[PDB]
Amino acid sequence: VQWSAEEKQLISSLWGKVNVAECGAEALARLLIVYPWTQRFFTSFGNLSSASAIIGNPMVRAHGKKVLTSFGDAVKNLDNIKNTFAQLSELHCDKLHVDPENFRLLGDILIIVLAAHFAKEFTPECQAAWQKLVRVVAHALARKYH
Amino acid sequence: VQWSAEEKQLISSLWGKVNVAECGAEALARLLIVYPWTQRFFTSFGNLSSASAIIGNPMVRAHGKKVLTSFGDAVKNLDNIKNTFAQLSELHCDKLHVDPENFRLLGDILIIVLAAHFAKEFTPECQAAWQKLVRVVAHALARKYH
Amino acid sequence: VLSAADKTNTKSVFAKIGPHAEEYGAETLERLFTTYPQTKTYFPHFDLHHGSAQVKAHGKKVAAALVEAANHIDDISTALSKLSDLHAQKLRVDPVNFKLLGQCFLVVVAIHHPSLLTPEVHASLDKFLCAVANVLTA
Amino acid sequence: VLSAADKTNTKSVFAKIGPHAEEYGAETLERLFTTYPQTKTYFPHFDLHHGSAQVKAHGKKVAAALVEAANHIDDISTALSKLSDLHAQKLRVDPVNFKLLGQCFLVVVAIHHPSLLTPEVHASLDKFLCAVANVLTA
Ligand code: HEM
Ligand code: HEM
Ligand code: HEM
Ligand code: HEM
Repeated sequence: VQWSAEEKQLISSLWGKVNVAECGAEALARLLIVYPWTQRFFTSFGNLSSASAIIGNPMVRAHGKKVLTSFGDAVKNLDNIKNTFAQLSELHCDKLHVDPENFRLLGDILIIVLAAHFAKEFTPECQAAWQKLVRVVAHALARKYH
Repeated sequence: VQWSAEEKQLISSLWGKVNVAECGAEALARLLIVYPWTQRFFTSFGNLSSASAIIGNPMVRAHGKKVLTSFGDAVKNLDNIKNTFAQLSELHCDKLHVDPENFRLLGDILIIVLAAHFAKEFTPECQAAWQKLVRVVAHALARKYH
Repeated sequence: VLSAADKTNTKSVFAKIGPHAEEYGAETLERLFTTYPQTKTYFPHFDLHHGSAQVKAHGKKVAAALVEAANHIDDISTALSKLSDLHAQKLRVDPVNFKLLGQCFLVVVAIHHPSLLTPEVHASLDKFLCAVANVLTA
Repeated sequence: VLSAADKTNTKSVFAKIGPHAEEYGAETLERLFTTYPQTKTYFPHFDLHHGSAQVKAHGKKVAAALVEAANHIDDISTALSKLSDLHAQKLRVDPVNFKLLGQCFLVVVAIHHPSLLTPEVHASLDKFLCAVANVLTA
């Protein structure tokens, strides 16, 4: 992938304004609730027995923060995404056997979380740039599946 | 990507028994018939009005042969797949805008066609090697999206 | 299928966005063509520049189709009768683009209506967009 | 929905393969586990070796459920009741895997009855497999 100057500006600028803990918790709660088969991977987190429980579950919240911190580590180093995610690829693929289609699903959810968070600042160009990012991170994460 | 000796042998052995013209034609005919939105990329091929029209359309047959021949180039250099398909990746992604999901649908159909042509010799393990191959060809072709 | 709760959730989002359907239809396509440029090739007979009368005119129709599906949500196949031949048989729209358009629609709602798409309501609206996709690609 | 052509096509293949449905279910699952090993995680407590008695016993039931759904092609949903909570609620089967299993069933029909699986019949069976899938993930 090749990043334009425009794209890097849109991505870093908005990242700088993200509340990670909030958007992380939103993103993971939504993964589990919009796509409930993904709960299979997170049974160790405790009470997942309703939407309110998923949303109030302290492990979902913590885990969410770490996922979106992970995306920040792409944002910080946009030309070395493949390597930034190499151990994560092994974890998700070689050990967890999370199908890659779920990485796409998480990214789409993150776009919608950001939309809600930023309103009109989340311009079309900005959405374009952030979709490319989640798509490039999804690809880096599927690398050791292949 | 890594190939075991078992896989390498199952691939080069089966390949040297594949009638390319016939299997190629049939694969591409199947793609156009099972997934018909694929027909929109081939309007210059004339009459795709029906399953019969598609199967005996001579542009479909000649182009099928060429598609499968392309796979033959993958078999003849399994370690050089990325580089071997670079030019075809540009065609499909930058000029034609074929969604990469279509590459895996054509992969699935070729396997079904190899299955029909090889009967009980298309053993589960033979299916696994060819699955792995059609997957790496699809990935090599998608390389310009990423 | 769409559960009772799903139909209530989707009717409830459409009640709130309904007065702006037309402007959200437009924005949805603008975002579709910008975020996923490969989708432009379906509209080569449109001027596809920001603020085009064709894009705005078309957005209005797409949002209206969604409003009608939401209004007759018990039977979306029948309500969206005439759009299925067009998308599936004539336009030969790759099924993957339906999620893209749906994804762009939810970004528009989220932008304008924070706290409307709770996780649950998001889940319901996802199932609604999917059932609509399924009708258009059949 | 599945067309009337689709239903006649899927009925014809089941009519032809019915005497062999059991062995073809076993073969399907073996292909699934070999070709797509990540599916083996759903069966942590099965003997999954080539030939295993237990993959055979399970195969027989999978094929039997495909045979019921084909028989009741107009109401597959009620046909396959409490296969759906099993697969969607208890086991949480990722939707993408139904596609993998379908692909392994199609190879199996192709192997044993290649003249039955014309491209049109393959299309009908593909749509049928998606509908069984859509019931079991609901
Ligand atoms: C696509 C972008 C994704 C990113 C960037 C990501 C990131 C991460 C990170 C950073 C960790 C380790 C966190 C830690 O060390 O505490 C992790 C673990 C994990 N991820 Fe992901 N993930 C992604 C997608 C997914 C999806 C779609 C699933 C499943 C649907 C998933 C399931 C898991 C599971 C089960 C763990 C181990 C959690 C535990 O039990 O502690 N990941 N991921
Ligand atoms: C992943 C497996 C595929 C391989 C290995 C492959 C390979 C090839 C080859 C060798 C050509 C010949 C270039 C030429 O001489 O014109 C070609 C062209 C083309 N391919 Fe593919 N292809 C694949 C999948 C697809 C799919 C899934 C589609 C669309 C559904 C597609 C659409 C086309 C089109 C429209 C052309 C241009 C035909 C023309 O007008 O000349 N390809 N591809
Ligand atoms: C998922 C929700 C969608 C809805 C509700 C929808 C609805 C509509 C409606 C109401 C029309 C107007 C019919 C007419 O007056 O001729 C239309 C036409 C059209 N749609 Fe869609 N559509 C959807 C998805 C898509 C997608 C994903 C694409 C392609 C990426 C697409 C491409 C087109 C095109 C090219 C036309 C004809 C435009 C024209 O030339 O007037 N649609 N659709
Ligand atoms: C055509 C699609 C499918 C059909 C018709 C089907 C049918 C069945 C049947 C008949 C049973 C046994 C229920 C019982 O004995 O009471 C079963 C159980 C099961 N299914 Fe499926 N299934 C399908 C797809 C899948 C897929 C794709 C997976 C996983 C990737 C899966 C995973 C399982 C598991 C783990 C069990 C329980 C095994 C056990 O522990 O005994 N199924 N299914």
